[PDB]
Amino acid sequence: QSKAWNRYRLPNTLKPDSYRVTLRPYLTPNDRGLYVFKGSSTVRFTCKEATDVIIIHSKKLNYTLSQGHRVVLRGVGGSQPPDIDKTELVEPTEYLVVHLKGSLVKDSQYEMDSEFEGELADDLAGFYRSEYMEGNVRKVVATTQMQAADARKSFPCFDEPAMKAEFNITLIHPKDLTALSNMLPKGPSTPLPEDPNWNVTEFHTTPKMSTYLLAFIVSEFDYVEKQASNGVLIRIWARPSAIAAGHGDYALNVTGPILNFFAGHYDTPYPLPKSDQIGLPDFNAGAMENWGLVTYRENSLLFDPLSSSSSNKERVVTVIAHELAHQWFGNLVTIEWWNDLWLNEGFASYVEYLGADYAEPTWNLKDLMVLNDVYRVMAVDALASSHPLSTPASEINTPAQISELFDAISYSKGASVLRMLSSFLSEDVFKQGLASYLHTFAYQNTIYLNLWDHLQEAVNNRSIQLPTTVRDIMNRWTLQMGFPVITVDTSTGTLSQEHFLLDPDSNVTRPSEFNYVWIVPITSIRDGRQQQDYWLIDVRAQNDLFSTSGNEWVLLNLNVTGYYRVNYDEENWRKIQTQLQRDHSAIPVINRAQIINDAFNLASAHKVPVTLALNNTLFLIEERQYMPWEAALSSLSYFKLMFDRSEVYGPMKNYLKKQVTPLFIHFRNNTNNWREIPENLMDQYSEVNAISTACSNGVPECEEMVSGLFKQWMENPNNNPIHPNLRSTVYCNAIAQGGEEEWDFAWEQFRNATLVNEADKLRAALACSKELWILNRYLSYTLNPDLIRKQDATSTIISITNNVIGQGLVWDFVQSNWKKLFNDYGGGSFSFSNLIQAVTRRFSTEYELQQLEQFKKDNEETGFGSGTRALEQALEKTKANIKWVKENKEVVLQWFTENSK
Amino acid sequence: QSKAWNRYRLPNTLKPDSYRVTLRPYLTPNDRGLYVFKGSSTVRFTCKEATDVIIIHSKKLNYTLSQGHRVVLRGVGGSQPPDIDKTELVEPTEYLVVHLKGSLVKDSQYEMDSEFEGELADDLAGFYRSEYMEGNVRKVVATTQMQAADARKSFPCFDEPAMKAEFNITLIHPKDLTALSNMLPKGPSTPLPEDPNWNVTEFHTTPKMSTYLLAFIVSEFDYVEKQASNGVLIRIWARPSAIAAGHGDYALNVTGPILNFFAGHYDTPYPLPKSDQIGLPDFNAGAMENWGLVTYRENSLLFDPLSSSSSNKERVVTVIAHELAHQWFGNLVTIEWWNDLWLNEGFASYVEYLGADYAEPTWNLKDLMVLNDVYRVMAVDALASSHPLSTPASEINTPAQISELFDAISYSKGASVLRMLSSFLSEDVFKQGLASYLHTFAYQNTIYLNLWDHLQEAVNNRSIQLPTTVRDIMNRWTLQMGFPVITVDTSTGTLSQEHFLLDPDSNVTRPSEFNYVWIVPITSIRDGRQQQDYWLIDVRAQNDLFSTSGNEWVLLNLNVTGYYRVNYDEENWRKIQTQLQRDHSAIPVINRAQIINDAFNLASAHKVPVTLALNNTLFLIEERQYMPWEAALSSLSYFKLMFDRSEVYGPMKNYLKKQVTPLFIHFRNNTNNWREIPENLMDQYSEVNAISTACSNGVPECEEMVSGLFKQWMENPNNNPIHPNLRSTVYCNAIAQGGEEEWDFAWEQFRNATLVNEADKLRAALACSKELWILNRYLSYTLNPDLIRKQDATSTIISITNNVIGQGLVWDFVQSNWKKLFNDYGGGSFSFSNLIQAVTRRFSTEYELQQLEQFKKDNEETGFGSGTRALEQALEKTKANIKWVKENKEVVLQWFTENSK
Ligand SMILES: *[C@@H]1O[C@H](CO)[C@@H](O[C@@H]2O[C@H](CO)[C@@H](O[C@@H]3O[C@H](CO)[C@@H](O)[C@H](O)[C@@H]3O)[C@H](O)[C@H]2NC(C)=O)[C@H](O)[C@H]1NC(C)=O
Ligand SMILES: *[C@@H]1O[C@H](CO)[C@@H](O[C@@H]2O[C@H](CO)[C@@H](O[C@@H]3O[C@H](CO)[C@@H](O)[C@H](O)[C@@H]3O)[C@H](O)[C@H]2NC(C)=O)[C@H](O)[C@H]1NC(C)=O
Ligand SMILES: *[C@@H]1O[C@H](CO)[C@@H](O[C@@H]2O[C@H](CO)[C@@H](O)[C@H](O)[C@H]2NC(C)=O)[C@H](O)[C@H]1NC(C)=O
Ligand SMILES: *[C@@H]1O[C@H](CO)[C@@H](O[C@@H]2O[C@H](CO)[C@@H](O)[C@H](O)[C@H]2NC(C)=O)[C@H](O)[C@H]1NC(C)=O
Ligand SMILES: *[C@@H]1O[C@H](CO)[C@@H](O[C@@H]2O[C@H](CO)[C@@H](O)[C@H](O)[C@H]2NC(C)=O)[C@H](O)[C@H]1NC(C)=O
Ligand SMILES: *[C@@H]1O[C@H](CO)[C@@H](O)[C@H](O)[C@H]1NC(C)=O
Ligand SMILES: *[C@@H]1O[C@H](CO)[C@@H](O)[C@H](O)[C@H]1NC(C)=O
Ligand SMILES: *[C@@H]1O[C@H](CO)[C@@H](O)[C@H](O)[C@H]1NC(C)=O
Ligand SMILES: *[C@@H]1O[C@H](CO)[C@@H](O)[C@H](O)[C@H]1NC(C)=O
Ligand SMILES: *[C@@H]1O[C@H](CO)[C@@H](O)[C@H](O)[C@H]1NC(C)=O
Ligand SMILES: *[C@@H]1O[C@H](CO)[C@@H](O)[C@H](O)[C@H]1NC(C)=O
Repeated sequence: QSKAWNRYRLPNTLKPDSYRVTLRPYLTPNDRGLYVFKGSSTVRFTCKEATDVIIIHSKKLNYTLSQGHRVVLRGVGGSQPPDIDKTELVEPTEYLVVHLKGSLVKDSQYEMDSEFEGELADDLAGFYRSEYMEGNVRKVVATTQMQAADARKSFPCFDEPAMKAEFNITLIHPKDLTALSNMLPKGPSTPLPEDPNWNVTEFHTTPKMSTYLLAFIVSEFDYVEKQASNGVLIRIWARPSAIAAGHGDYALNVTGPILNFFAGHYDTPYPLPKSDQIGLPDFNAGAMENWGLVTYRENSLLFDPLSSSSSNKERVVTVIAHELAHQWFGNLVTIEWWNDLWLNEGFASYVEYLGADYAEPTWNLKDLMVLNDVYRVMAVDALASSHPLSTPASEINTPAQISELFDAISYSKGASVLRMLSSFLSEDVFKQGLASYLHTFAYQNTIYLNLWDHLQEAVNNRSIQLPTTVRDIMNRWTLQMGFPVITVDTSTGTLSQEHFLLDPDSNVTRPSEFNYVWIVPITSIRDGRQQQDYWLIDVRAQNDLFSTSGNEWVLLNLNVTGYYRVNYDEENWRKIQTQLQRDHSAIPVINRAQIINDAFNLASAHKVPVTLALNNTLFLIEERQYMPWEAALSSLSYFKLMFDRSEVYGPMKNYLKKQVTPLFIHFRNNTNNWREIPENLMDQYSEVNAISTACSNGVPECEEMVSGLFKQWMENPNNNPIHPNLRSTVYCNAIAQGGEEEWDFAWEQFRNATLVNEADKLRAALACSKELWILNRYLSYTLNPDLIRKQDATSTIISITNNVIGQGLVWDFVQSNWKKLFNDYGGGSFSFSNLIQAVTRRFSTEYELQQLEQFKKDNEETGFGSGTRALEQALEKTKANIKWVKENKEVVLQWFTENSK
Repeated sequence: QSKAWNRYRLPNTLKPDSYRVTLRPYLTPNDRGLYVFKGSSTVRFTCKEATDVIIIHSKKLNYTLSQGHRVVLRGVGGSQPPDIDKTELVEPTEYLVVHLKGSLVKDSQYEMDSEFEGELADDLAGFYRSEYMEGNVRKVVATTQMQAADARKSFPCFDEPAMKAEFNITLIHPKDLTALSNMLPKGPSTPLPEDPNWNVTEFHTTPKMSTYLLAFIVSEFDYVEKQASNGVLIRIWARPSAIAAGHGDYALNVTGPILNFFAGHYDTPYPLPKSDQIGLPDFNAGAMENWGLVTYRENSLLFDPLSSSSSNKERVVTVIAHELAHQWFGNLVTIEWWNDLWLNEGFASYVEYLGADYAEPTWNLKDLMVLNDVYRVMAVDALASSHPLSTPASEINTPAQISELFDAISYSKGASVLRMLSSFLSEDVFKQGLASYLHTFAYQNTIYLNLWDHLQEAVNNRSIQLPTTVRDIMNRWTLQMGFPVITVDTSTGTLSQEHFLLDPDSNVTRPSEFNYVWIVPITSIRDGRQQQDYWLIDVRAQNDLFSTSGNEWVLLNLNVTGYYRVNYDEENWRKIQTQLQRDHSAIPVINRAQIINDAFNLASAHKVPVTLALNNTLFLIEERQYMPWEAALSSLSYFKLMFDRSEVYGPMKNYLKKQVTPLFIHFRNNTNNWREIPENLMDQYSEVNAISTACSNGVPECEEMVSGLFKQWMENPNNNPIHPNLRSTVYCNAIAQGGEEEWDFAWEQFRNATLVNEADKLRAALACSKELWILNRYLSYTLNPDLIRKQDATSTIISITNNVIGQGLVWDFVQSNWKKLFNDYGGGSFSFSNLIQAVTRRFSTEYELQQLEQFKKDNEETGFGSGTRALEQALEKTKANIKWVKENKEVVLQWFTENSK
């Protein structure tokens, strides 16, 4: 509306300079059984424009009336404050509005004093609490998660990323609990005069930083410390039982070297004297990059060599690299507004791989970046209801809209765009431009224009030849949604580009200033030999680099560097298939995965027959590398979802049973009857994939093997005969093939689980049961925070709807209890989006579409929040599915039968 | 409305005397691929009241215009009929309306001739077609189903049970195809003058009989003939393959003696020269009682000693007895209108047991009457949406309502009421009154008052002392809904009665003139000794017969002869339980089944605790008789329906696994490791129940046993080692435990089955699969007439909704395609009533109730037809289930646990 307090965007009238925040958490429930933290705040601000009102962010904060009002106002340096008329708390916009009897003076400094109290709830937002068990005693830890808009919950502030200020933090805690914040404590802790049982810890002044990178923790966690080569002291904090077991050894091994590697790589030293990585039992997101105090989930930080798998090790190292990369991209240089979220996340989501590559040079995770980032986002970027990488700031106001931006789009598409940009700009020029950008905008806010300008300066300095300026090349990739599909006519060597859409009849409603045309850098190979690069500027082009004679074949997007899909004519497709059947090693592994994924996704978008996509998997019977198998399984996951409840699931499983039986058998010889694991990480991943694929599709040998392993474990509960890498999948199969007794054993083991990794494995496996009543009981369990933690609630439900039997249960449960689910659990976090996506991803029928439409209509008043666009996407996808199966069911079935023999 | 042709009931102005029907079926498709029949019929009728219009029944008939009109009127005995003004066909009331320019003369005879064409469709209604395969040759049979209001489909007629007439049937059939009707042919056949390839068979004039009993069958079936003792030729007709293998020998053995027994018992000789019993490949109901030509479903008549089970044999003898009893009750004496349908079906259901007991004296089938008739109908009779035994004639107008009356109420409650009547009148007086009633109203319609008058005459003649007249005693049971529950206070001996309702809240909209007060004949036993009979004519009474001192216990309703429930004080219930623990044999077997069933139904009525009802099943660990085990399993079926998708199913099965494990073991010793069967039928049934209960609740030895038997059959498809009594349970359990291979093998045997009994066993078993896609494929098959016959469609779907996995499947299928089912199978061979009852019996949540209400709201315009009232009942039951589960779930779950160990 016209009123200032009714607008979600903060007025640019006042600019904060420094805050003083004192916080006193109570870790013992009061007379009402409520955990309450009381605090005092003092915020100093400069008055840029004359105004009669002060608007600051305040969420769920009860203010103690002092001097007759909620807030006290004072001047600085002779400035006089006008008398306060009134104070009001506006819930819809979450704002503390202080109406004054006069007007402030321009270019003057004032201080604003507040006394407040709030709830130390278990919502994993703002200043919250996390509970764990030591022996038979409860322990409560007060921690923070101010991501997006939660800093307003802890204390009154100008909660916007562009409002940078220096914070003076003070924590009043129990005498026996250590207090941790962004900076090192200033002096030693002193007892509170009111009660000697309370300690007062005052920390140093933090540098110019945004309000969402603050962290206040009080806990008895212990730490393992080591001094990095760049003079930064790295400490790993966790529960005493976890640290005493050495679970933080790997994190301490990898944290320091990665930080020093980033500092040397970008020539920008880490400006903080210390870095504390602390694992929290309860944590919403994967991790948070608070400056100086990086908080993790316990599964992403702690690693037990005897019980954690190689996938857990990769997860730990990649998350550590991601959070340490956010130190430069997100903390030193922050976004002007969330709409440019890809500047932070995306950047980290790229360079995390670099960090991992330094920590584990023998793993080659940069190859896995293609499957984890590019083809992950390409699934949702092909929808007509997607959003550009840099949405205009006008469309993104509410906290829920801000939360939705944390989707696969930002992270994965930013990582893929930066990967393509570094590929065509070389790593040297890219990192030189990034270093110049980092030095120029330290402790400041940025937009994509500044990044393009600095990259253009680096290009000019290094004399790099590009068709146009960097800004014009990258505006095609940043300012419009989607990616181009590239059709190659090898008869004439003609290139055509067009906007790729999963549903050709879908109506794109978002206009693009470039009319959905991209300047595409093209890398091609001919008969396995690399060719000279090309630049597709126009809609259609002709060149002899893409013309074939005789048996020559050409492949575009070598190693999948560019962010685009590639389609060929039937001649070149047949040549590629012949090459694959003859000697598939002549094509790069990444290119084989690209071929499989691209064929399947083109078939889903009606560009090529589905028969071609299924034909491209006929060479898997002699393929041993992890990447093509993983790409094929991910592509066939769509078929599994589409036909798991139809007559096609019979032959299709058989077809898979034909393709995977050799690989399985091979690993039986390679692993020496499953007592050893392969040395290479790729081989371990492929072995797990082979076991799972052969074992879900009905190869009797794996069923007997997993049953024997689980019964052997059940005989000796303390000694686990299953190797950690093989644990998860075996568990799942052993619960699917077993009965009530196996489920009860697994549940009892999960209750006693001491490591979060084993607990997660068992929780994921418990949803694999094939009994309806067991699934119903499990679904009832997921809503009980005593049994299953709230952070793991929605995820668990997802596993339940991954089971074919539990799909209907989860859909009915969601339809019945959406009103309740919205209030808690997902709400406006980043989970609801996932639950909606997972529960509606099997819809292929007009009846299911009508059910989804009724679900949307019935919950208009309650709203969807962060799950809005995903729901929209679901609807679109459902329509596509209805048009797909009806067109492609029968033939697909036929094909599977013809190849099931 | 005011228009006569808009009223469903026929006018009383015209009364038919005789019909002459000539029918010519075309058993090959015409130029339009349609099976048609051409007919011509004349009707002689008397004009009781002067009318200017002739309203007759006509359905799906195309009339050739003769003399410018659809029909031609001629005078009889000098009468001069007025000329035809116009002829119209009103579809909603199915009337051919002939308007005349004048008015007919009162007490005058006229003749109406018509030539018509109809379709020989496969709807199993009217004149329809049944197709089978002999080798590779397709054979088509023209048969009839004229029950209810389907006699108008074949030829125009005054289609009402009160409009009796004499029929002259002529059938024009092919040269080599035999023709059969109600009467013997009137001389030998003659070739058709038009085409010598057609024969014209004219039959003798049928006696005064209702229109819905006509049968016209053209087929090449073969027969086995035998002359009964009463000089009536019994001929069993079936397909050549069935007769050649002697599948009709048992029917020949039992049919003649049962007819002779009925004739001797009721002193009324069979008034027709021959009785034909013909088995048809396609038939809606179990059988139909057409006078002289009794049509049966292949399973209700054919019996193979090698492959069929004793249950199949019992069905054959019973169905035969049911139809042979219908001959006296329904053909000789007919109901005035469908609202009094219990005079036909109730009497037939009661006398079928007498006939079967005569044919098979050692089976003791009469006891099963308690389980199959009384306790089956009490469940639907304890509802607020029930209907009385004798519904007012004004409430039954449309054909749909008539079909709805063919429900559990008419059949089973009539059987139970006549059982009580024979109980307190003694069999001698009962059969004397029945003989008088048959003699007086031969070839005439009747109402219940005539039956009461003749029974009162018999009572007065035999000097039987009753509290009041038979009319007043029996109008309580006939004209008002429901049954009473008698509460007994044994400390003082007080008896009270009240209208039994499963839901105390349920409101009874329909009023009762007697205010739901019954005159109850009560029989009691004290410590196993019979006491004097008592008559409860008031709501509350006191008598020392029902007062106990010390450990004395009293049971009411000995051998459940009366149609009422019994409740006791907690003391007497404990005394009964203690007896059952000490020596269960001291209580009669039927009374033990009564105890279990009444306790469970009172617990469901919130009159006694659920723990009591569950306690009464504790003695089953030492119970070997069939009736208590069957009653307990039937009662626990409701618990299984309520809790099979919840946490309670876990313990419940275990408790059953505890109870049935000894019995199963016992039979293993009795049957010598399952190579033999017990001599007694009841013991055979109990063995089947023990095997099924052990395998269903996860008793291992049963699982390995059934798996091994089915695997052995799989090795040798020709040699089936499973005994016919065990085949159904073995097939279902093996398909449940097995996988795709077992289901595929079973399907092949089903599509290559020769005996209907084997096909039914396999069709029932195929729905026991636990895989979702297999269930979807089977559900898709059920709608294909080529794979599963239409007559078996609904039942098969019901089987799928009996599977716990398939419940949501069938619910979604019904919700999506109600219109398709109510159109393609609309008003045809689809039993919507049974389908709704089966699909909606698991509903116990508010979300499911809302879904049911939305289902009702969506299809109001299309209507539910004969499944209307059942739908209402479902709704009522659904709400009652919600309350029962909410209050009993916790106590029930605990009880099972504390008794599962
Ligand atoms: C949070 O801490 C910062 C850093 O201590 C505070 O800024 C400091 O505020 C004090 C206020 O007295 C300043 O002291 C002044 O120094 C000038 C020096 O010329 C002197 O003329 C004045 O009389 C006065 O003593 C101090 O300079 C300033 N900065 C530093 C580096 O200490 C800030 O006010 C705190 N924010 C709060 C309380 O919200
Ligand atoms: C219909 O009734 C007839 C006669 O009541 C049944 O025929 C009888 O069948 C039994 C069983 O096969 C025969 O017993 C056998 O007799 C032979 C000697 O002939 C003996 O070697 C066998 O060990 C056995 O005891 C009985 O003789 C036979 N009677 C006649 C007159 O044929 C027939 O089985 C019934 N059909 C049914 C039940 O479907
Ligand atoms: C809470 O405050 C007390 C009192 O200051 C701290 O106890 C002192 O810890 C220092 C650590 O070097 C010792 O030298 C002193 O002797 C201790 N006692 C006193 C009276 O000073 C205590 O460590 C604080 N707890 C924290 C920081 O968690
Ligand atoms: C962290 O790094 C240290 C040193 O690189 C690792 O310690 C080595 O572990 C290997 C394997 O157990 C031994 O063979 C070496 O002798 C160890 N070296 C020293 C100096 O102790 C340690 O295992 C690493 N922690 C991890 C990977 O969790
Ligand atoms: C159709 O009618 C003809 C004529 O009556 C039947 O043919 C006679 O059949 C009898 C046996 O039923 C023979 O003894 C005669 O010699 C036949 N004569 C003639 C003139 O055909 C014929 O059998 C009938 N077909 C039936 C009843 O299916
Ligand atoms: C703040 O006040 C509201 C309303 O009085 C109350 O519901 C809430 O519990 C208070 N907050 C705390 C932390 O007590
Ligand atoms: C797939 O391969 C088969 C041979 O296995 C071939 O006949 C068919 O044409 C191929 N389909 C396409 C689309 O190339
Ligand atoms: C719980 O798990 C722990 C694992 O450390 C084990 O030592 C303990 O015996 C378990 N207790 C029970 C009751 O299962
Ligand atoms: C009767 O007439 C209607 C309308 O012409 C036609 O659709 C139907 O097929 C006819 N029935 C027969 C058996 O000829
Ligand atoms: C019953 O009627 C029969 C038939 O006439 C008669 O013989 C008999 O005496 C009657 N019984 C009486 C009147 O008690
Ligand atoms: C059922 O039996 C248990 C003991 O087996 C007893 O405690 C309970 O009271 C009984 N139920 C009733 C209703 O008496």
